[PDB]
Amino acid sequence: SMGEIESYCNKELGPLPTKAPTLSKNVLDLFSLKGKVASVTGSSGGIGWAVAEAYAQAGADVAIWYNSHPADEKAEHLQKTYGVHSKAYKCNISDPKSVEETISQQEKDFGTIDVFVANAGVTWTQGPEIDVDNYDSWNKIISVDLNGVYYCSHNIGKIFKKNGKGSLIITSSISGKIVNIPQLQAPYNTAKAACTHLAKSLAIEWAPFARVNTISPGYIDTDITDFASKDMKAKWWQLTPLGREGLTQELVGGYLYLASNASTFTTGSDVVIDGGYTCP
Amino acid sequence: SMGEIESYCNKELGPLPTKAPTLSKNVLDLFSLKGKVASVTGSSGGIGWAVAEAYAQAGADVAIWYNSHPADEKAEHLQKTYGVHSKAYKCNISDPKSVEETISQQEKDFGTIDVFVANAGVTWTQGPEIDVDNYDSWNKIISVDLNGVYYCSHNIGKIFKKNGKGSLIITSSISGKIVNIPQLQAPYNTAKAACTHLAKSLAIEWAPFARVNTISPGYIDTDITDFASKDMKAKWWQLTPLGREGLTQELVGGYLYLASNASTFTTGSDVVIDGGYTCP
Amino acid sequence: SMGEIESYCNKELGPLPTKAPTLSKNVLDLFSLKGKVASVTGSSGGIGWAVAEAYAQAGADVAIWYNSHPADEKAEHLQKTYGVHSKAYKCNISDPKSVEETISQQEKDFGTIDVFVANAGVTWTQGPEIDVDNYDSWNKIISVDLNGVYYCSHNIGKIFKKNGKGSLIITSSISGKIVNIPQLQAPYNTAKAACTHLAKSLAIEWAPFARVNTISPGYIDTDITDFASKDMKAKWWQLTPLGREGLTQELVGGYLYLASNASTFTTGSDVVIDGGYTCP
Amino acid sequence: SMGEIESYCNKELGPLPTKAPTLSKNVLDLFSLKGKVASVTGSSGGIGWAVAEAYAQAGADVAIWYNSHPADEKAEHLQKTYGVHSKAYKCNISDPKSVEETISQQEKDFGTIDVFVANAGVTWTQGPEIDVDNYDSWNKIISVDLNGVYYCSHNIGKIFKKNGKGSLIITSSISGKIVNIPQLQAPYNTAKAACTHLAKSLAIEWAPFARVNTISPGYIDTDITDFASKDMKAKWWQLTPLGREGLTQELVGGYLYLASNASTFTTGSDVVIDGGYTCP
Ligand SMILES: NC(=O)C1=CN([C@@H]2O[C@H](COP(=O)(O)OP(=O)(O)OC[C@H]3O[C@@H](n4cnc5c(N)ncnc54)[C@H](OP(=O)(O)O)[C@@H]3O)[C@@H](O)[C@H]2O)C=CC1
Ligand SMILES: NC(=O)C1=CN([C@@H]2O[C@H](COP(=O)(O)OP(=O)(O)OC[C@H]3O[C@@H](n4cnc5c(N)ncnc54)[C@H](OP(=O)(O)O)[C@@H]3O)[C@@H](O)[C@H]2O)C=CC1
Ligand SMILES: NC(=O)C1=CN([C@@H]2O[C@H](COP(=O)(O)OP(=O)(O)OC[C@H]3O[C@@H](n4cnc5c(N)ncnc54)[C@H](OP(=O)(O)O)[C@@H]3O)[C@@H](O)[C@H]2O)C=CC1
Ligand SMILES: NC(=O)C1=CN([C@@H]2O[C@H](COP(=O)(O)OP(=O)(O)OC[C@H]3O[C@@H](n4cnc5c(N)ncnc54)[C@H](OP(=O)(O)O)[C@@H]3O)[C@@H](O)[C@H]2O)C=CC1
Repeated sequence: SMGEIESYCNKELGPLPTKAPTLSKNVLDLFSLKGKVASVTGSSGGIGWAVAEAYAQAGADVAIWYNSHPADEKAEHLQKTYGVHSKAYKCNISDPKSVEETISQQEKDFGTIDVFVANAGVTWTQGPEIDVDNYDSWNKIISVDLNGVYYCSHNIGKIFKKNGKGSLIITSSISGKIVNIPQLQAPYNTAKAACTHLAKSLAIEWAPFARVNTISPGYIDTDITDFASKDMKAKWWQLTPLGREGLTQELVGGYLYLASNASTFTTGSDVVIDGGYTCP
Repeated sequence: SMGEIESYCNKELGPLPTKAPTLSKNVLDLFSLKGKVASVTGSSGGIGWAVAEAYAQAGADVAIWYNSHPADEKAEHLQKTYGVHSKAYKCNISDPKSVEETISQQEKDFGTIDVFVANAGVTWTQGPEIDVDNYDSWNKIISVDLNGVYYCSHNIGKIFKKNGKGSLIITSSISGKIVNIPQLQAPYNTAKAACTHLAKSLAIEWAPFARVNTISPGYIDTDITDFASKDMKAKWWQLTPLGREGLTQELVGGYLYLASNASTFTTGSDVVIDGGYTCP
Repeated sequence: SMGEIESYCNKELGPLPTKAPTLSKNVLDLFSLKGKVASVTGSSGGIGWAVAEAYAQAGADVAIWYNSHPADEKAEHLQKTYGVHSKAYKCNISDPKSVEETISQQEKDFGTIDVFVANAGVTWTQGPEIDVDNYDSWNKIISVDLNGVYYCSHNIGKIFKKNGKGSLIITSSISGKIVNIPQLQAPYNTAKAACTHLAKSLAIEWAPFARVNTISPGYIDTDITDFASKDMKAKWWQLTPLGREGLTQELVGGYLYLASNASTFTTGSDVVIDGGYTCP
Repeated sequence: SMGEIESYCNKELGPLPTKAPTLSKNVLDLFSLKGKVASVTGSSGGIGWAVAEAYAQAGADVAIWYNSHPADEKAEHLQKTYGVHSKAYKCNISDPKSVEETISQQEKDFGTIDVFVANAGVTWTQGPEIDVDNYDSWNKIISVDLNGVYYCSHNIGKIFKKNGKGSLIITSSISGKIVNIPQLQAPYNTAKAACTHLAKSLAIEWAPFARVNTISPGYIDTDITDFASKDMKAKWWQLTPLGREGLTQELVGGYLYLASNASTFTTGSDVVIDGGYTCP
């Protein structure tokens, strides 16, 4: 440590400045995932399936994840339609040994993992916490929506570090930045705020070998909000600047942006896709 | 619900607008805690003891909490020095039954609780997470620094709702807004970001009967940072606009502001006390 | 520059660490303004008058400012009621020469200025900008609500630097963080966001000799919102977690917190007093 | 307004919910600008030229803007290399009549404008403001970096409203979120914070007919930072989690994301591209 500029963030970067990547000079080539492997949790569900198919369209091999709804059909659909390799894996994301085994098997099956999306999650549907005295509900939210994200993150970081490259995207929510109304869901908001700032924290720790970012969707038309009444959804619309819920196909551009070489200087960022909801 | 303005936030507010409290005409009297009971977790430690003593100086009865460092002498010091009632209580904040029993016993011993400070916490000192396997350290941080805060909140909210009044303050950190460097501590930062947004979420849910806010300190000269080498602290000072660490006496004004009638329109807020650290 | 820790923020701090202030060990003494001089712009108006009187109650001499409504009566009320020195000054805050002359005269009249509140401001009342083609309205908002704040700031910083001490508070708004609805007021929101981050920027530049912070009120019952219809105010109430507008007397605790020795480690912070409005 | 869900944000949306657009089934086609016209201010300079060329690569006709550095050869380069229409225009962005005339002439020359990037800007290089008297430098920053951005926005909004579609991107900066060190530049930071919140405010006002977003770059290797000594840049690198400055090619993916149908539910958002700078 003489004659070196040492990072205040992370000395594993080595002597500063680090070298910039060599990129295509054409912007469209930056979004290609040809030659890359993506792994997407919760891809039996609405957002995860849309992201999985978009990544296959961009050229990636795709590992699909499910728990209570088998998705082998879905992996086979990607193989037949786009000619990529795709396989589906069953895993309860709450079980850290299962997450480790699943990610290790995917590395064997596909050779490596270049892009990881920690997307699986569940809602809180029980109203104000003051009336919920059984902590099982709190524990469930924290276990699936925070611990499960961390188990995925801890395991994939080791692969990214071994290979010297990677992009991790965590699906957070506008709930990590604001307090949803009129449905009261403090435990879910808490878990999502934790996810957003876990991502920023890992962006510093992993900077020598990977990027880490969040996508924070607003209200998207999937089954996850099927608990909402029609008067509840109407109030969401009234408070959304664009005046509606979004579709899953309006998220896939952002997931591909973060996954690909279009975003090689983007890390620790929270890409909000919410029709303006967090602005008013 | 005809001819009433209903809240989009919490319809338990009743017909809108709600009504403001009467307040002392002298600004200094707004800060008084005469006639009030405060309960401060982690008040065998640095910040918690300073807050407990400040609250006694402002006239409050004070319940003190400890775990590994018995604090009966601190409670006796408050009685002898300020003439308030004080008693110290042992509780592992990770144990939800013990938290419930301790808060119930304090309500019975003191009659009520008007002000609650969820302040107890532990640091992460293991360095970058990628090398910290099995999940015992992660679980310890989440258990004490998030679950313990939620156990306290769930229980005190019931007392505030029964009484129709209360102020809850959660000690978060600048680590809830930024990523500390060079000491890498993703799990701690994650827990504190969760704390900050749990407070905002509870501010909506408890609005008919209580206010909820956080204090986010920067680097304060206590023991929680004694893992810090001379060169690590020097870097903190270089990045702090005021050029130094803070004293616990520089926090107590903000804890008194939030606890008292000085802040009756303040809820869901994060009062940052950090020498400017989060600005660069 | 050998054998000194030099700040990365501001080398005028001198060798690090800077020295902590010597404070009272009693929390209530920290809020005293005895022996100090405060100057409050817009103190013919609602918020500024409440703050001026609170500072006099805390022991400060107070310089009052007006433009279209003379406030000599108000200064005399402070002298007769609290026994402090108080004088009122006429100044169009849009005129930089007038601001400089006013602040220079106050320094002569009172000896020094210890606390400055840049509070004067006007609303935008003309609806969506797309239909306002005369830039006079934009220029007015920027001139009074941003340039005027900067003219005050630039002048008072020179006094604070000469004396080595000072606290500057800028009245911003929740409009600096969110987008008000349903009244569309982009130019005012823009000016207030500028004020909030001007304060953070000056906190770094002035750190050797002064603190700089904002108060960001939510909806407060003053004349400034008298353009609002009753259906407009009802929607504000529906979106405010506490369910109502605030009173000016619910702000004065925060202004005294920031003005006094209760906040000597607080700089570059934005103290939000909004009934929770910015949370949902 | 009976039997219609009215917006609380902008009742010009009409009865809610609004309806989503049809989108290409292939994610890569979402990023195409074939058939579209883009207008990019400051595209004689570093970032602006990179964005203009990227938009031509994606198929757009491009209007180029310059002030002191004539750029007809850049426009001819886009025509010869990509087969798009391109023309360069001279305009002092501080002059509102000239901005209006330039945007009107581009609408006539190209037929319409679909994508507008308000990117032109100048730095503050005077150091701490306290020593910079008279207000000419402050006025220059506000005039170019805020007023000029507003003049562009006011005019293009009229075209977007007439056509019922459009995407406006404002180039802000990390300086809109944090306070740069060690180079002290409060007026620039103030202008960029204003830009970021002007964009959010316009996102609500323009929601029936356009999206509005910002790109906030960190330190990018262009000429705008040539005032920077070797030791100043070294400190920037030490505080940047990725350990380096970014390339303009690392920004164009984000500008294409926001300009195109990849982001039809994205409005009021701030896409930060900073190597992690705003996270510590
Ligand atoms: N839709 C929206 O409005 C928003 C959603 N989000 C987030 O988006 C992500 C996807 O949610 P979305 O697609 O909307 O809802 P879905 O319910 O459609 O998808 C949920 C997914 O999570 C998986 N999952 C649930 N629990 C577990 C578990 N214990 N172990 C493993 N996988 C599990 C499900 O797998 P299976 O069905 O096979 O059990 C399914 O694939 C979630 O993190 C959600 O919080 C964030 C913001 C807004
Ligand atoms: N720079 C700083 O000092 C900063 C601190 N903070 C936060 O401030 C709060 C106080 O920390 P500080 O006073 O600095 O550190 P201390 O270590 O001095 O105080 C720690 C306190 O937490 C209590 N505690 C620890 N574990 C448990 C447990 N399992 N159950 C119950 N109580 C427990 C300790 O009790 P005992 O000693 O009796 O076991 C002690 O009272 C913490 O939340 C910390 O994260 C935030 C920002 C900055
Ligand atoms: N009330 C609210 O809901 C909120 C208000 N604010 C901010 O609070 C501050 C005070 O506003 P408030 O008290 O509510 O409204 P008032 O209209 O009651 O007070 C306005 C004050 O500004 C002064 N002023 C206006 N223009 C000028 C000028 N050109 N030169 C000098 N002084 C001038 C007026 O002086 P005179 O009357 O003598 O001309 C008056 O003292 C403003 O910055 C406002 O933006 C922020 C958030 C919420
Ligand atoms: N690190 C960086 O480079 C960062 C830059 N930014 C922002 O990016 C944008 C581009 O800056 P960059 O490309 O880096 O710097 P350049 O100096 O390379 O580009 C400056 C551009 O602004 C134009 N311009 C300057 N003054 C005027 C004016 N009065 N009227 C019209 N056009 C004008 C110049 O035109 P001409 O040369 O023809 O006069 C040139 O096209 C700016 O808004 C800057 O604040 C934000 C974050 C980081």
